[PDB]
Amino acid sequence: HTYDYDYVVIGGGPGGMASAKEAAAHGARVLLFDYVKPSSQGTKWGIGGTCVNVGCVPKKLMHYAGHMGSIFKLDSKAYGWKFDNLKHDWKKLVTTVQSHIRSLNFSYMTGLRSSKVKYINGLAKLKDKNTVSYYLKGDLSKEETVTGKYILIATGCRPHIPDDVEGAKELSITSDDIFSLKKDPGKTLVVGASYVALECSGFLNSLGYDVTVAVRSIVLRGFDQQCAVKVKLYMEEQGVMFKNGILPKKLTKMDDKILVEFSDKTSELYDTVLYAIGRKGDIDGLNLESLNMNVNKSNNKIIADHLSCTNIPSIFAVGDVAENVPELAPVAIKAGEILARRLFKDSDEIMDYSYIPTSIYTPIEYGACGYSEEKAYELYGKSNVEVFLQEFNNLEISAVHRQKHIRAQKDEYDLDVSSTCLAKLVCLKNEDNRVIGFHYVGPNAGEVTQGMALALRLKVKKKDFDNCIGIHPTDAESFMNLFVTISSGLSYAAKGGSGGGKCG
Amino acid sequence: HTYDYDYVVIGGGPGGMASAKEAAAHGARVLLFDYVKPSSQGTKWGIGGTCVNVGCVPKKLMHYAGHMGSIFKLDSKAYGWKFDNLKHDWKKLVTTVQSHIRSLNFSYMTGLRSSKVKYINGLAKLKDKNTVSYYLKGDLSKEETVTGKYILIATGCRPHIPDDVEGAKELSITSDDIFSLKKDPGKTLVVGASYVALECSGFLNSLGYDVTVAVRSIVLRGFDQQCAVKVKLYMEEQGVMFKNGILPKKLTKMDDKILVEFSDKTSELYDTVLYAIGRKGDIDGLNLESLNMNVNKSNNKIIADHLSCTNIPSIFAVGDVAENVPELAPVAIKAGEILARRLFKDSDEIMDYSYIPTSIYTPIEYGACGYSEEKAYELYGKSNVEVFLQEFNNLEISAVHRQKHIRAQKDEYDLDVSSTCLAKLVCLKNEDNRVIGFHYVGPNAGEVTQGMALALRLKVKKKDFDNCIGIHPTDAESFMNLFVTISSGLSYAAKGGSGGGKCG
Amino acid sequence: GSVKIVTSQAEFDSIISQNELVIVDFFAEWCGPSKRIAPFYEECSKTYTKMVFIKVDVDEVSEVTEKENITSMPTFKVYKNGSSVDTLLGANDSALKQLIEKYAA
Amino acid sequence: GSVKIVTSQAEFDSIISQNELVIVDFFAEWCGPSKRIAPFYEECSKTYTKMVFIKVDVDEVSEVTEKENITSMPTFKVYKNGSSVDTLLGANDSALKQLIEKYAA
Ligand SMILES: Cc1cc2nc3c(=O)[nH]c(=O)nc-3n(C[C@H](O)[C@H](O)[C@H](O)COP(=O)(O)OP(=O)(O)OC[C@H]3O[C@@H](n4cnc5c(N)ncnc54)[C@H](O)[C@@H]3O)c2cc1C
Ligand SMILES: Cc1cc2nc3c(=O)[nH]c(=O)nc-3n(C[C@H](O)[C@H](O)[C@H](O)COP(=O)(O)OP(=O)(O)OC[C@H]3O[C@@H](n4cnc5c(N)ncnc54)[C@H](O)[C@@H]3O)c2cc1C
Repeated sequence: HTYDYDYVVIGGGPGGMASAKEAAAHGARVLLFDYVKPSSQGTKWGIGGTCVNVGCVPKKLMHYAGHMGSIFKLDSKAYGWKFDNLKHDWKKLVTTVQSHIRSLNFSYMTGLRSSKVKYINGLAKLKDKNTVSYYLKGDLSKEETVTGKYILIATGCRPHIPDDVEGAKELSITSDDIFSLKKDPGKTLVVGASYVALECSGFLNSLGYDVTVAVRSIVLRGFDQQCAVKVKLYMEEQGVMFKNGILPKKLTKMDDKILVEFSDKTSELYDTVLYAIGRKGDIDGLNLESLNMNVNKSNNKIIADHLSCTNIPSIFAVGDVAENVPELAPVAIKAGEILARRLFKDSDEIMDYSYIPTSIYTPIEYGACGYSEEKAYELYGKSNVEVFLQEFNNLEISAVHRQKHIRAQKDEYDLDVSSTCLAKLVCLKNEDNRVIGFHYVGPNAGEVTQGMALALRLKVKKKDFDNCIGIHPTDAESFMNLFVTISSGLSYAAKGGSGGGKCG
Repeated sequence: HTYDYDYVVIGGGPGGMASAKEAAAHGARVLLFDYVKPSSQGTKWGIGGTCVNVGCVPKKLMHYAGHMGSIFKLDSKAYGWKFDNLKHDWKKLVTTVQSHIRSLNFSYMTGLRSSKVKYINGLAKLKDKNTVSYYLKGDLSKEETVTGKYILIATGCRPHIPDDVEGAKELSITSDDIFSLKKDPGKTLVVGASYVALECSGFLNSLGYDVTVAVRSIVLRGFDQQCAVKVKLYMEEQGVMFKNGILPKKLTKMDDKILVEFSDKTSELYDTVLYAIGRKGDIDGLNLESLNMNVNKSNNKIIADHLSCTNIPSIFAVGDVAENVPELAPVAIKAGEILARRLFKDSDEIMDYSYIPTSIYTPIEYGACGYSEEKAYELYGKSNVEVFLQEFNNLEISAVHRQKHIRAQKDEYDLDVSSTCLAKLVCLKNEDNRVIGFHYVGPNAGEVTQGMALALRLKVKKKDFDNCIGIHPTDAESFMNLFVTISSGLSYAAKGGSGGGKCG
Repeated sequence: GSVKIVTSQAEFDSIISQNELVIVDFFAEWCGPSKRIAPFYEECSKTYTKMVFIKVDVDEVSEVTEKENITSMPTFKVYKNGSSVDTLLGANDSALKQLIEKYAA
Repeated sequence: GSVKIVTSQAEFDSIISQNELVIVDFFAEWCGPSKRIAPFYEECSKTYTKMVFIKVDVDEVSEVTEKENITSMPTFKVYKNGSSVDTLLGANDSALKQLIEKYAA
């Protein structure tokens, strides 16, 4: 048989672009499609997928904006800085963020061109197990078609706004909208408690907005909960309010504001409602029905195996749209690359999804790698795992003696903030204390965790941490003298500081 | 034989305190002496040694002060923050820093007491191979004496001001003085190019002072020089001036200012001269002559072997005062603790000085662990080591498009700053690319390097870095896709950004 | 009556032994919380005259602290003829008031 | 004469082929340096009339850029009857002026 291309890929995000460029560098003739269907509110953007335009990159940028603000308001006076009339301009932040996104759009495009990948800005679906139909620039007037030996689906995900909430789909924004919004966010309700909800609440609050979070149940489901509470508490003590167990039941457009009726029958007025409860695979307009490709219909994700194969032998899926794969850009890149090598370089490396490091950018950050405490217990038995841990205060913040925001003040004496950091290692007693879980809450968690994720990958034992010299004064060195265990019962609370309204 | 104590230790810094507390916890009766002989300018402080009072702790605190300032001046406007009349108050900074040091003084003292260590604030020397003479509160009226089965010398180091420079010892301050100074530092000349010189120049500059650094030959002597130049260049592009190859020859007191005659015969007026050329072991008033204990007289450091033994079988040395041991607090702690266990717990662990991580806190930080590129060549052969490396820009700073300070502007078009970061791995070709050197220049270097030092300790190979998933968007992840080598000749320069007066 | 600053172990010992009922406030000048409750403690020295009110700077009067086993600030200890009988920790005014009436209302 | 914005590949092709001597300024709205030199380039369109001055937004007119091999901004290319003969990169006014007099003084 003969085809127009050796590799046609649907989606120009981290995974699609990475797989295309690897495939090309091994001789494959490659075609890639990317098209951005507008969001609930009509927001659109350039090439690069979720990560560059409406995810990791702009999220990190505004986190910086917010973190900066917290430094001004909480710490600067203590360190000797004086200033007048501190105000934040949202419009300027957005334009600084979009300018940068637009520069990455260009660069990702010229990179495809350098690697000899043909890119077409067109909406795509498949007509056949080796055929893809498309529509230049969204325009459904002319369907054109192309064939490929192998098809890769890498369309990723979009945010889900629930059906059972009146006015939700119509009035609320999502992560697709927040980073380019034309109006100041103002009084904002964020609905959800995933890392995306908490990260947007966080920077919006630090930026100066009144921010409320609606949490059915718990925060950061899936993640180690001691750390989750630590993050939650820190946000609370800076201003953000958590409506626990109380979700919106109805939204009504009401001039330049939105009224939200809650499941406890209360009601309140907001400038912005931001839905961030989850994301579904973007799969609907792909015509996968007409190939009988099995997909998990709750997720809306493609069921692909450990080689990125669907049940159709010539079509593959990687990244956010494949079920059971972590929604992290570097993960979609590795899988896209490994796939390309397996298809066009006779490689036999298979993608390893274990011990994938993660890092959440809340106003106090959380990085992890491996099992939570709770899960290591279930999987291995509580009597068979050691948890070494330690709360402590960051040096720089410690010296400021920050105070709780009023809303977190129990009585007029509850002033000092809680300890800022936590370091926790989860270990397998019966394997010489092999560390099978790493958790760190504190500043710069992404930076701290990377090297540690590498150590976990090398099967590091607790003794190896103890024998490594720590770098002083640093947040990370806390891991290198971590001797208080959960089983021992001894206090793991912050030693010293003006904690608890007493210097000790 | 019988003694008053099983362990008498001279010095209350990281090493002496750590060794004392371990020894105590294993049954030893322990006595510890600490006394602070005032500095060239009469500065004194509490217990804890160099680290807590006039080293790592206050240095990190003011680095924060400065870093903060750089954020206000260079980045804040870009991220949407507006303010009026930004000025820094030096007096306030100093009081916030000293309040904190004073709280750590207290806590280090109550810690000794908890561990059952008797502490005497007294000047000490040894009368005998098992006897120590001392003087309560410095007062040389009554010499009292005490005996010990084993003596530990842990007196550390003080800054050296050279003899051959007229007015130097008399007029210039050191690191003992900078963190408590009563006058604004004003126009400051820093002499030396060690990590201490560069760190003080850095924060002082960021704080807003006109700062000049005199360097005979190279900067950050003893460290990887590609990274050294990177740090130097970054400081230059923020305002600090480097008088290369030009040291002071004479200093003359002149009202509230100081005139400095330079070896090129030029001369200039400064508010402060800060000598930071090195540190000598504080050994002189110890009477070690009268035991014939061998010391390296250039260093003024005690010659101790791999077990912390001197040539006198009952006296030991650890920390800054022992020759050939890195002047890092955690290092002095580990050696102090290991010693105590060897003396009082029949342990046979010996202290490992290889692959010790270090991190320098210049306005752009540098962390490293293992061999420099230059040294790995000498030791192993240039054709036998691979250097993978990559310059790149921090995401958050990237989006600001900072501009060079005027003084670093070649022509009126030389505006964009150089690339901010560098990641470099030094590897042994003939050992499956075992990484024997780690170097990272950029923000938060201490936090990045810790985990990576642990990986080096586990004998990580380059392939292990490549198989680890990176955390995005982070500075550290640049290590996990590092494929450009020195030998290949390909460009390792920052890809993209608006440097070189063109974006792309 | 009011609050005085003690500056010697002998003075602390002499004042408590001879005076029967005594409260003492162990403070640190660098201690935020200790400062936070200093005014209120001055107040109680006036109102509740059925007790002696005094202060000890834990850095200045080193010997005293290394004996009463002071490990945090502010620490309040109450005495009877010379022997400690109760001890409170923290800058919670309500707690302190609650403590003083317990032995001096 | 002055500077105009081209918004199609055919228009770019037609204008250069038929007009002989042409300089073109490939810019990006989000590009700092490109903006930095935009005024000065407007100036040269007036002074040096021995050439045609035009602009191309590299994001809008996608097809053009993916052919002239534009990989950074601002990029200046000069043409003769229809064929590129020189090409400059950067926001250095002196360089640009130096370039224009080379072919149009
Ligand atoms: C708010 C938020 C924050 C995040 N933060 C982080 C973070 O800090 N760190 C991190 O590692 N990850 C983060 N992520 C995750 C990251 O964004 C994604 O995991 C990553 O983009 C995955 O790559 P992908 O190839 O699987 O999918 P995508 O990046 O989503 O690529 C999908 C592309 O497919 C397109 N498409 C769909 N249908 C068609 C069609 N018919 N034709 C053509 N194109 C089509 C889409 O428009 C899109 O461009 C974040 C995500 C969100 C939403
Ligand atoms: C400016 C500066 C910045 C630094 N920054 C860092 C950093 O960021 N990170 C890091 O890991 N390290 C840093 N260091 C190094 C670190 O401070 C030292 O390595 C560490 O303190 C060593 O402790 P020590 O036990 O070896 O001796 P010391 O800390 O020097 O303590 C010894 C004590 O002995 C006392 N002494 C001397 N003679 C007598 C005597 N006869 N009687 C009684 N007492 C005596 C001294 O007063 C001193 O208190 C820095 C050093 C300096 C100068």
